[PDB]
Amino acid sequence: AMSKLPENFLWGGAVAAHQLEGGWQEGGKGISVADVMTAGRHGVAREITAGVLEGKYYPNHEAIDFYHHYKEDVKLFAEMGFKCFRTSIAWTRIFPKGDEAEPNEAGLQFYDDLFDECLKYGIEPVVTLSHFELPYHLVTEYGGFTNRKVIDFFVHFAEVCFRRYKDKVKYWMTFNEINNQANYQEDFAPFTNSGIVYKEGDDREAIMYQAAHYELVASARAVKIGHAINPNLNIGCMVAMCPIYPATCNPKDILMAQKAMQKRYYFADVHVHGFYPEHIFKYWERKAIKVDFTERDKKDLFEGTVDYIGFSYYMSFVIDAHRENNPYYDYLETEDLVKNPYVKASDWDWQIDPQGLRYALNWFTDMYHLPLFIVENGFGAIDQVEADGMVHDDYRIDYLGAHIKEMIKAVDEDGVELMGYTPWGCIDLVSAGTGEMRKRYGFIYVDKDDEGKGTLKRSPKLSFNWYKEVIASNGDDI
Repeated sequence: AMSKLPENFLWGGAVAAHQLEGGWQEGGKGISVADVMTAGRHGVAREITAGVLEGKYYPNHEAIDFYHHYKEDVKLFAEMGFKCFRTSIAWTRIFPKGDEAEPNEAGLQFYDDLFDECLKYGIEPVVTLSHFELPYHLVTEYGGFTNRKVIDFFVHFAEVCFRRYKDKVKYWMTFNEINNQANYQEDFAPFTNSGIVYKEGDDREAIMYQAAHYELVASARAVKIGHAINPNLNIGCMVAMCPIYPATCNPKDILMAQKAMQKRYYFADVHVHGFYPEHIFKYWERKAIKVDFTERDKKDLFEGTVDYIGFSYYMSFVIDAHRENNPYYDYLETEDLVKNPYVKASDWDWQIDPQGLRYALNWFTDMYHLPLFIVENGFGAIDQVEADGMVHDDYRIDYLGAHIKEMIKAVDEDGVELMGYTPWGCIDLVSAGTGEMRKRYGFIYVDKDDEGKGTLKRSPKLSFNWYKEVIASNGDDI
């Protein structure tokens, strides 16, 4: 009487350092890109300031103070019975500026301490190396990942981590949601993925492709050094998977969707196959995009392919061919997408499409034939604390449950290889897109609001014991 998922299935929860740690200057930690992004809300972008200003509010400076409370928080993960815990190693804790010859021992010791605590409860760390938090010094001094020299800085950082934690961390990924910057029309993705600050007159698209290239090379180099240090390390990529559906069976919509997925997911082709799709090269030729791309990069990419594909899944998109003056079927994430009339959406307009997770699992499997890891899934919503002192987040339970059902079908009916599942923001943390506390994801409520007020007390939500039971039954009872 076995369950539909494997016994060793990696149930857990996922966060990122800059979103929860706080202690932004503790232990000599340097200023990161997250440290110069002000709070926003749905409809208003976060302000990216030229540094830490006096009149501005930076929610990531303090976040939820996990840096100090992690022992208590990890205890809560263990109560739910996490098999793993996904977080990032704050680049700026190890290399405050990014270009130092030696790593920061206080920073390395903190993660030794964090990882040890997880392992005390049998929780396997899962580590993302870059998660929207590169050293701001790299942005100002080198222009972020628009500079080839930054590749080496990243690989040095990676090597240091691989060496330090080679016997503590089994599962690694290189660049969080590396493909977000396919949307180069807005400032968020290029800043957070790549430390790109645009000036007037910039060819935003060309710059993005150059930075993406350097990151793909850096990823490949990091895969090679990690495996050289310990061949048993599982090192994956991380892509934001938003399936793009054609609006209708009009052949033009069909081609738009195919070409859009090509543009949004070519990163995965490079991570997995070790070379660029020819359609990318043709596109660059057409747009007169020039990329510094050497024979050595070519070799590195081919030799540094990943062991597995980590991905986030929250929603699906729809595209059509309505946009005029688009004879080459270019993809603009901010203009070509339309709403799906067959689904509901969150209060932040994120479409709710659990079945799309099954499509995504199959798409990755059919294209790449690698094991997969759902390393983010979540429902960001306003929570209210009931009279009983608990959030009765049945809406969050319903969302997660619906996706778990589909992922189990993908394993059980479709045969996809799925390593595990870590819901995003398992403890309430500072949101990425908007920098909000009110957009809550957690099984654990944290008392901190968007004016920075609150005790920071942790309290289990209704979803807390729900998920505990999910894990205990290995998904048999949802």
